[PDB]
Amino acid sequence: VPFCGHIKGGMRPGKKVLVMGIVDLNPESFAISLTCGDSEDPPADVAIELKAVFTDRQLLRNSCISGERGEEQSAIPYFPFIPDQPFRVEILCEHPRFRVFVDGHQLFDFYHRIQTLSAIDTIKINGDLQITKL
Repeated sequence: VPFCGHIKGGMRPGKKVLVMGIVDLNPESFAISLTCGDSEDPPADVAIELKAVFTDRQLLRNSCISGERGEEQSAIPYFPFIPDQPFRVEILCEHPRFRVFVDGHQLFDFYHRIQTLSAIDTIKINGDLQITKL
């Protein structure tokens, strides 16, 4: 059962989504996604999915439109999440892309695949973490 939070008005240039939480002691993974609506059984389209996989220390990004996954991106300077450690994730919506910050610094960009930004009105979170803010 994933957490779903509504984002009134959806995304738009300049809007920033903030997620703060604490990684579990022996995490396997977690995901933070912005989606269109919060439907689960017909999964709602995912504009951007941030998936932290601890075994490989990878932070994978992708989208899902009509069930089709896009190109998976993984390039990062370092894996920012540490077991049992607090983290801050901020997703800034810019015209051509989302710019993602972790603990206050830009880590990567994710260019828009789902073009109607206002339809991206849901934040979905699930996995091995405890959400503390937003």
